[PDB]
Amino acid sequence: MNIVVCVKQVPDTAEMKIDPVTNNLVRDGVTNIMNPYDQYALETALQLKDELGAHVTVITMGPPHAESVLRDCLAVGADEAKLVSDRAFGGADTLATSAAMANTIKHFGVPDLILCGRQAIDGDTAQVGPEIAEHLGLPQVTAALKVQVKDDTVVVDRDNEQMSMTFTMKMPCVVTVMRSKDLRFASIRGKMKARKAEIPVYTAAALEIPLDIIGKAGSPTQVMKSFTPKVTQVHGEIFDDEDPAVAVDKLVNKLIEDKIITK
Amino acid sequence: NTKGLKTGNEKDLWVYVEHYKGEPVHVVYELLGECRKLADKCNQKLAAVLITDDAKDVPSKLIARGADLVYVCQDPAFKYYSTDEYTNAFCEMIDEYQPSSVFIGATNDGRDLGPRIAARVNTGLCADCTILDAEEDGLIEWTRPAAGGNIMATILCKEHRPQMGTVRPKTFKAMEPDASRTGEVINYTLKNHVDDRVTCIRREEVVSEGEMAIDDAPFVCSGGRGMKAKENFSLLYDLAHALGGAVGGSRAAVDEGFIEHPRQVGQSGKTVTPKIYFACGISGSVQHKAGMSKSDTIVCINKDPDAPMFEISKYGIVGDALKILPLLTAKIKAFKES
Ligand SMILES: Cc1cc2nc3c(=O)[nH]c(=O)nc-3n(C[C@H](O)[C@H](O)[C@H](O)COP(=O)(O)OP(=O)(O)OC[C@H]3O[C@@H](n4cnc5c(N)ncnc54)[C@H](O)[C@@H]3O)c2cc1C
Ligand SMILES: Cc1cc2nc3c(=O)[nH]c(=O)nc-3n(C[C@H](O)[C@H](O)[C@H](O)COP(=O)(O)OP(=O)(O)OC[C@H]3O[C@@H](n4cnc5c(N)ncnc54)[C@H](O)[C@@H]3O)c2cc1C
Ligand SMILES: [Cl-]
Repeated sequence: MNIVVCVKQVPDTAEMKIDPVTNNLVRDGVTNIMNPYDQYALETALQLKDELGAHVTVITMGPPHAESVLRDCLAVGADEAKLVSDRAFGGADTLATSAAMANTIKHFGVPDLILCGRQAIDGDTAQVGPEIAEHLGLPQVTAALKVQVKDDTVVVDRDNEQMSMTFTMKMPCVVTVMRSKDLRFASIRGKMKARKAEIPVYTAAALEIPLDIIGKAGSPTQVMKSFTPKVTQVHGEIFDDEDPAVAVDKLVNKLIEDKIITK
Repeated sequence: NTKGLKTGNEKDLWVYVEHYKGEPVHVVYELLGECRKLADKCNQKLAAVLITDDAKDVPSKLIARGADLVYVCQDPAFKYYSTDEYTNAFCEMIDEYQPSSVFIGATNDGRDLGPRIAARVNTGLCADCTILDAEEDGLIEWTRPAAGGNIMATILCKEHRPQMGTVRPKTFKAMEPDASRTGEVINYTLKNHVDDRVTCIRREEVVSEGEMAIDDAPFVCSGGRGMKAKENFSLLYDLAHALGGAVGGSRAAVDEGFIEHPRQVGQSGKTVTPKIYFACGISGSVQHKAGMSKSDTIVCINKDPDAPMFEISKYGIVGDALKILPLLTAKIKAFKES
């Protein structure tokens, strides 16, 4: 079986902090990483490779420096990597990004399974995987909690707010991944074989993707403005008495007086 | 090229009727309240779109909650949400009636649905929005958190139609039902049936007979890795029972086997906005805080005075949750009696 994992390099937005005193955005420890939900998607592909012998290709639409993410993928055992890089793809919304990715995937031949993260932690739209699936006319299951393959079918656990569910579909299909075990470790050997690999770089012209469907030109939406939201500082009343019975008395009498706990 | 480009003749704001046990989920009513204001701003109608096996008396409730129009597409295949069935039915109605904008609650399934529709129609979609406005001409201004809530973006879909967004639940207020409102039910017959390519082989209710779900609980009593053992969750059940609340946990709690995934709070689980969230042995990772930071009051019980969760907690105790909980629960119970 052939698997394509769509991976995205992102700033580590989990490291961003708005200071509630200044309302300023602090970026201490923010570096570019592999999108964590993409690390789950990749680890899932790798588990299927271990189990069944699958061929795993990772593809990203990013600037040149996004190459490092592809290297990290190869370093943990992905078979092949492709970098889709051209300023013509820049400025893309999720429609334009999915159009580029869907057309890239088709060009090389649609695999048996396409895995995406549930969302990217920068945009946080959770739109690209289902949009890819629609562009390619394939069935989807979003927000996988577990993924298995049984013959020619993919078996996916997914919840909603009321129900815990399991679905099956025939390959070729698209799954977006909410969770898997943490992506496996890349050894020194792994990283060296990755460093030596050829990673082709594809322009829009090389892939014959029309310019008007990609980048800004292919984007129905446009970000008009962005801002750091205000964060109201909370001035907590925190009791740290030795005797937990004392701390609890204080806490409860305050919750009572402040109308938090009622009769 | 030109797919999805505006005709200029599009009109009305549509709200997707997500339903369970036949009945709209509350985010539907939230969106009808907000979108009622937007539709009035641009002098267009507000429509609810109901794809179901059995409309029951639901169109009446949708009208009472602000809808001028209710589009109904009924078929047995629609009993449960499915990407393939609902995307088809929703897109046939967009094609037929040509709305200006569409609004989908950013629930698990809404987040599945929205991007399928947007790509099928070839239009713009803004995700999990928290602030909405409209120009007199019907152009919707979508504002949303990005980057884990660290950046807000204000976005426009200027030329493609309908202008689409998913909208964060528990953000906007519903209107009180108004028995005196009037509206029009339009029954839409499917032109082309489809086969669902996705088969459900297991569908289990996460909440038991008459028990409380975290999703809608006025109080949430939540445990992390600092609860130490699964059996110690009984402490949280005791506190929930004293309050009339529900029990939740961190992803670490799920991983340690303390709780099942449907009680997980955070960006990969549920977002809850209870009157109180008791955070017990939970550090307050950003991924957890994503799911509970809009709780009215947060009470933190944690051994580590530098736990990030204290940062956002109006009240708390530095100490051992295993000693503090049963004293807290007793004291609350005493107050509530006789
Ligand atoms: C602040 C901000 C707000 C934005 N809001 C919107 C908006 O509401 N609507 C919108 O249409 N666009 C928005 N964008 C643009 C958007 O971030 C990009 O189009 C991005 O390429 C994809 O969407 P995302 O980051 O939400 O990823 P998601 O849709 O969350 O990504 C889902 C999955 O798709 C795959 N994928 C995403 N990007 C790539 C990539 N470049 N290469 C390979 N695979 C990938 C990965 O598997 C990923 O985990 C916004 C950008 C900014 C900076
Ligand atoms: C992509 C991604 C998505 C994620 N999604 C989510 C999600 O949806 N929800 C989620 O919760 N996390 C999520 N996480 C995980 C998150 O990063 C943390 O690992 C997790 O929230 C930590 O859970 P915790 O606070 O229970 O445990 P820890 O961080 O290990 O904290 C345990 C706490 O217990 C305290 N403690 C110890 N003993 C006691 C005692 N006797 N009494 C009181 N306190 C005590 C300690 O002081 C500490 O503060 C995600 C992470 C990634 C990377
Ligand atoms: Cl399709």
